[PDB]
Amino acid sequence: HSKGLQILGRTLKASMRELG
Repeated sequence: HSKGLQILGRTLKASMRELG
């Protein structure tokens, strides 16, 4: 079910593309 990674591997990906 998406409700893990749509909260993790989405947010965490945006974070991994926002962080510096």
